[PDB]
Amino acid sequence: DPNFFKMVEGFFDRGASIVEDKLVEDLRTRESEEQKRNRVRGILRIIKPCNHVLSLSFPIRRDDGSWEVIEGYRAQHSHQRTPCKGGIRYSTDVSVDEVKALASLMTYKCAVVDVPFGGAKAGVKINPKNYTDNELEKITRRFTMELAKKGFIGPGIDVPAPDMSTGEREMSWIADTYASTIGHYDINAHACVTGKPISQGGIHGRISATGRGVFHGIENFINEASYMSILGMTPGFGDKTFVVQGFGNVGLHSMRYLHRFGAKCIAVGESDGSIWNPDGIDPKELEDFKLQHGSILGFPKAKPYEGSILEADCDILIPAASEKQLTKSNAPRVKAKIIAEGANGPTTPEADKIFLERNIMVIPDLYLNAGGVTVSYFEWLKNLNHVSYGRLTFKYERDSNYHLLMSVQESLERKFGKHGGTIPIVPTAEFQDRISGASEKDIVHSGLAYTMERSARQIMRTAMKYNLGLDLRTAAYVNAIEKVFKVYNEAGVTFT
Amino acid sequence: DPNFFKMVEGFFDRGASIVEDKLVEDLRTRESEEQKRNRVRGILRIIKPCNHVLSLSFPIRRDDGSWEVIEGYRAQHSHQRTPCKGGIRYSTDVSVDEVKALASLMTYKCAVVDVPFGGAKAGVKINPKNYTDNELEKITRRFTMELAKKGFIGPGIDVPAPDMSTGEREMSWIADTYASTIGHYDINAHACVTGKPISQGGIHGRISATGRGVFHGIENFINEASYMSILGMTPGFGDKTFVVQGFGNVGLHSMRYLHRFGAKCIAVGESDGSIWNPDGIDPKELEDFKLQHGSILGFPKAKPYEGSILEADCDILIPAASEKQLTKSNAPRVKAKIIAEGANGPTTPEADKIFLERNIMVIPDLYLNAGGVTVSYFEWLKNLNHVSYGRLTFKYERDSNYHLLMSVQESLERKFGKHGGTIPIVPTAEFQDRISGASEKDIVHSGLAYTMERSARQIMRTAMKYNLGLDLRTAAYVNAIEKVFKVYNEAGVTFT
Amino acid sequence: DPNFFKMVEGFFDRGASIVEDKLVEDLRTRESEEQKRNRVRGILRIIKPCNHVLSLSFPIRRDDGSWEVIEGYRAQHSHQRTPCKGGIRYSTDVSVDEVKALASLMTYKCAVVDVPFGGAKAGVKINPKNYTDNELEKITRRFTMELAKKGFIGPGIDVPAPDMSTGEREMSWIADTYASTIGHYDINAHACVTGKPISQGGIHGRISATGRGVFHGIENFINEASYMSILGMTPGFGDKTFVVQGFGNVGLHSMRYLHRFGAKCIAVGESDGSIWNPDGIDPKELEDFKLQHGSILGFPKAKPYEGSILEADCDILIPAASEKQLTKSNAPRVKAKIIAEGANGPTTPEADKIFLERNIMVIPDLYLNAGGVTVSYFEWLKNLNHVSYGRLTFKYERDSNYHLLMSVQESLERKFGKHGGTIPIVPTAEFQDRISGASEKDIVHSGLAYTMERSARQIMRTAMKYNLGLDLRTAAYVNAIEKVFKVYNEAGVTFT
Ligand SMILES: Nc1ncnc2c1ncn2[C@@H]1O[C@H](COP(=O)(O)OP(=O)(O)O)[C@@H](O)[C@H]1O
Ligand SMILES: Nc1ncnc2c1ncn2[C@@H]1O[C@H](COP(=O)(O)OP(=O)(O)O)[C@@H](O)[C@H]1O
Ligand SMILES: Nc1ncnc2c1ncn2[C@@H]1O[C@H](COP(=O)(O)OP(=O)(O)O)[C@@H](O)[C@H]1O
Repeated sequence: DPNFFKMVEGFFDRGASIVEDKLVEDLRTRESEEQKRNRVRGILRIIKPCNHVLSLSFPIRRDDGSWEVIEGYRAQHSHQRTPCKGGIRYSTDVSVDEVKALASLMTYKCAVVDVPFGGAKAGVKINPKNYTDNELEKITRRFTMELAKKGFIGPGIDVPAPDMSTGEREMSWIADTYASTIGHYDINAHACVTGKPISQGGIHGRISATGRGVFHGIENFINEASYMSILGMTPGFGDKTFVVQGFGNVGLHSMRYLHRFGAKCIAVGESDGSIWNPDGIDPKELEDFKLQHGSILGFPKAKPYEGSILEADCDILIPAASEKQLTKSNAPRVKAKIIAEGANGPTTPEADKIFLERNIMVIPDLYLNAGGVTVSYFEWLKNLNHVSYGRLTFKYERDSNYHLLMSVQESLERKFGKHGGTIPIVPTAEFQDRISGASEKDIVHSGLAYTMERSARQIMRTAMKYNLGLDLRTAAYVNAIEKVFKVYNEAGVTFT
Repeated sequence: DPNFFKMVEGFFDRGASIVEDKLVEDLRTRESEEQKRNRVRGILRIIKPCNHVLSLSFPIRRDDGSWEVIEGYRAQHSHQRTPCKGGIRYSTDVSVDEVKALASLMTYKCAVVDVPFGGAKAGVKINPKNYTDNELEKITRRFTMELAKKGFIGPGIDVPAPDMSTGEREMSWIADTYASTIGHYDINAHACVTGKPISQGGIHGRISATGRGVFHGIENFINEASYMSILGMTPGFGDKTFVVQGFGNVGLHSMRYLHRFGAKCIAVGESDGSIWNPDGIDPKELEDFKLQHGSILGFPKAKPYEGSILEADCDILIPAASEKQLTKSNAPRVKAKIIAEGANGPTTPEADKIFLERNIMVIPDLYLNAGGVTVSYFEWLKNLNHVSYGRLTFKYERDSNYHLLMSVQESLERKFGKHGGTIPIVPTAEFQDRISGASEKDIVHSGLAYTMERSARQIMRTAMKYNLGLDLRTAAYVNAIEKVFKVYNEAGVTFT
Repeated sequence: DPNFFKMVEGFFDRGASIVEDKLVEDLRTRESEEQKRNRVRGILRIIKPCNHVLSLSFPIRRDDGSWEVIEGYRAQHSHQRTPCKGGIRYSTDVSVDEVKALASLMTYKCAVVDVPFGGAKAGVKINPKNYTDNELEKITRRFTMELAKKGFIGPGIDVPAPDMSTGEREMSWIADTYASTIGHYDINAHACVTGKPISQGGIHGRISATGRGVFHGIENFINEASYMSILGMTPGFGDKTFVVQGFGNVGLHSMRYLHRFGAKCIAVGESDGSIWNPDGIDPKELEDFKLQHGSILGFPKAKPYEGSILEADCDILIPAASEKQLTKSNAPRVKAKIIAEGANGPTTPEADKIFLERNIMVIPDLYLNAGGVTVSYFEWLKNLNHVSYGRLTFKYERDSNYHLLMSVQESLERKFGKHGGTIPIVPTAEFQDRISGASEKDIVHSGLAYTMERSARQIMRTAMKYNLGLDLRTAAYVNAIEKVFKVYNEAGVTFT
């Protein structure tokens, strides 16, 4: 199994090529100049590599009193879009080649979901389990400082974020260190980082954001007849049955929402075992179980499978966990017709081939798990707007709505001598519940959905237009390289 | 035959251990807290490693019209002293690790000649021969820009400089780019980088700098009985005889000054051959002959020697060129008693150990080729002062001098009738030729000398203290670790 | 005894009036407009009170893990002159009114010595002796932050300093915290505060400063026939004798320097007891004595003398010490002809009247103890300059000197047929010692003594203009009001 970097690289060179051709001819051959426009495919040669990587070595005083000098790095892939966005990862297993990779992935991912950020990612060679809360904070702060002092943390230059090794606490600090130091005078200092506590300016609905993203990623394709007939789906007996590998945030939620709308979870499988039950498995039962005690292992109304649900017979297989989990090997032996990448790179470029041979719809990481990002965009904005979404409008709207009903009602009662005979002025229970409890989350969620939909379509289209099949991935990376390109091209280089 | 980095790192660790002890006891034992002060040695763990290193990719459109991304990096070793100082190198061999290493050397080298800058170094993976004057420029400039936007160029942050691969022409572009871009509003924009054209704000006497440095460097030890006895030197008959390896800038000047003061140059080898002549060689002659034609090859009044001049018989051997020229191999076969490192790292750690074992004094890169830097500091200051050293005082002092003389003359004529009898009022020829041709260069040269001398003693003292002998190099690394440490200590780290 | 506030306020109001008149008629009645110029004495109404005063309550987390708020202030008296200057006091008994008063003094004191800074002062209601080194640091840093966020610390705004209750360790932190936060980009961030360690950018000669000041103050006057006659001094038998309350910093150096030049110390006190001996006491010997063990008490070659030495028959009494030590009480009983205020407000107002009636020449704190301040202003520049005074000239000068001698020589020789018969070329032993050991302190000391002089002369003149006598104080306060007024006057207010 190749390393994340070789993979992305590949992916990019793949979609690069594909593009090239088209990218010149029916996209800009009305003003052709010595067809030395083919030569402008240098742009893509620029777009490939990370423009800036900062590596650091900064001390901290451990509680005990002894000094230690921590290493870390943050890589900014592309600044085609001014604020670079990307998380920070605290783990002994970080490498400047990894962060370069993952930064690479972000730049493209964003483009996919039309989030105006450049890819970037950081990593600190540290194991959080070996440091005290106190120590951690010391580290993150001093990381924020150097990061800022050289241009790799600013609300206009590079807005970091958490990764499954870091949390809101850290972000919060990052935000606060910045705001009370370098960014003392920036009226948007709290925009420097996203994924922060609501108290510290976070945005409601961050949690469920990646999860819901998955959901809408699958949904949008499931509901297309054209793809759901090259598979033989969108049923009328079994409806839909899925499987999730990885009961960590994303998974959970993905199970929660996928189940809240028909589908029936039939397997779940963490980094400690599995579960199985071709009758179904409730989200709010398994959740609670996972919470009350240790793992999901030994859960009633379910029988313990051995290994990794990846093969379990179902319609929708969702890999919401570790890297490379679907390889050349097991690739053929997967009974699912739909693979939803609820995690970065959970399928190899060997596995792709395969799933492609045997009509398998692989819904990209590069798209499916970009729900978090999409909301992180919003968080940013929120910060810039200095107001919770809706704070001014929810009441106005609510009124506008009762008027618009009340008008119906009046006008209809004018076609019958009465003054209260008809009653349109009543919203549908669900509507009343919506308006009653209108909150930021809602707007977000919506904004989320709308992005995911409009992006799916984009993907589709840019798949049909290059006649790729179920090669949703390369369709995507292509779609992205086009975008990123367009920007670079409509300007220049040092003659931008 | 190690590598520049293992070397320096070794040199540090060496001097770091030699100091630890006496860095606690006798330097701060009359305040002692739990003797957990020996745990403060973590200041040295902090020093060791470059704190920041930026690595970038950046395009340029060659003159044919094709695009090409270029790769480079700048590493700032320390920030103990605010404006990091260090050169830029343009060569296809540059490696992060090399830069990191050189940077490392600059911090220490600066401490050695009390120059307030922190070690830095840059390198662009390019081969200037393959680019046109117009492309090179393009390249520098964009380099500057990115280097600026991320805090690696700035009159108060990092101040680059040339290297054997780069020249005042580039430095002048760096400057202007900077001035006219990010530094448009800085009243000291031109201080962003030294080693630039007089026209652009250079400092008279930049050229001869490094060379003169090397000359004094030697001189100051060659005039100290003590050392010159260990060797059996400061002779009556032969006086002194020396050879230089590398007729580049530094090697040329060295030979020029060393000669002007007695010393006979017997051999001089370049990259393309050598020259020999136990009668002597004249600098001007062998200078004009290296200018009128190509190389120094086929020079009259001098037979051609085969190979290096490193083994020629002579008193003073001076390596003014490539890296690791003196290794464990040829070490034992050198006839010279004094090796003056007129370049960085031209002697391996193994070679040192030999040289010591056979009583050979090796005047450390760290110190000897620190002339350049020394004069760069001045340049910097020259720019801050916004005036050419002496512009205001020259004439005033000249006057003050004739008024001195004039008084002696009146006061000596009032011990003898007359009113013009005795004439002291006349300056010695020399004097008159130094007053009449006063210039910035003279102030820079003197300031240079003073710093070499003062340092020299410093070294000498720190060698005798730690009973070293002719290990002038580890004295000096010690002397530097001990300066860099003080600063750090006299503040702290996060609580600095 | 009144409070420092109501005293200064008084001293101002006294000079203020004494100026008003003359500060119209012979200093501007050429242009005269309506004679409503008398109404422009509102400038002094402005000059009297402190423009701004920041109070603040910050927290720190005491080693033991608790949480406590600290209170502190910083009052900027005037800004007539850009960078406010003034120290930081750490003590439970600091009151806004006190700093305010003290700030007020600085702004005139500076004027006196021609030091371009406005008067400021800060206090922190804290007793060091109750905090650990660590805790102190936390406190002095937070302070620096909050002080910088609101414009009360800044190299061009307000440059703090140390005060009896603080040291260079703290000033070093204050500097560092600024330079690493808010002032990250200021290429003069270490000019934010003075008094700091050499290793942190301090100036050489800061600890002999206030002492050498005192000296020069007294020396300047003692060598002025005029005064020295109204007294009856500048003797031929008993040359000069002196006493010095207080043996602290300033007293000690005072004694040292005055001694070194002929005077004979004939009594030294201290907050324990006193000494005595009409044959003379050596500075070195007492100094060491003080050091070796506890306090000056029980010093050989001298007999204890109950009380204070303020009465002890001398020639020159020096009050280096505590406040209000010479009151209406003892004031007539004082054998001394000249009182040199080594500290702030030693004498009362009452006492002044008396010493005036009985022809005493009190040299005002406002001037006498301004030597510290003066240097200080150099330390500031030092930072702002980025080079140790003399670093480029020492050698150049050395040389020029020798050339000077050498010409005198040669010239003289050419009035006698021999090439080495006359030997001027040899400095005086002193001269050679000054040339050999040149250093920054020399330039600093010089500069101090030229400020002292020039300002003594100014005070005199200003006292013979307003026919004041041996009222040196007011004469000073006046000299200062004048200065500070002229700045204001030659601009305006809102239309300044
Ligand atoms: N990461 C990206 N890289 C390049 N282009 C992008 C990226 N994200 C968004 N874009 C482009 O920005 C353009 C202008 O924004 P617009 O379409 O008006 O708003 P929205 O991006 O929210 O749909 C869009 O045409 C979109 O294709
Ligand atoms: N690179 C350095 N690291 C640590 N200390 C240094 C360094 N360079 C100079 N110093 C120290 O800075 C101190 C303060 O400067 P000073 O001695 O007044 O001027 P100069 O350094 O030109 O002699 C000196 O005592 C010197 O030892
Ligand atoms: N604090 C002050 N307030 C008002 N005037 C001042 C102050 N300090 C200095 N001055 C004035 O500034 C003027 C201009 O400076 P100058 O005399 O050339 O240099 P220097 O002040 O070092 O003697 C002087 O005439 C001096 O009287």
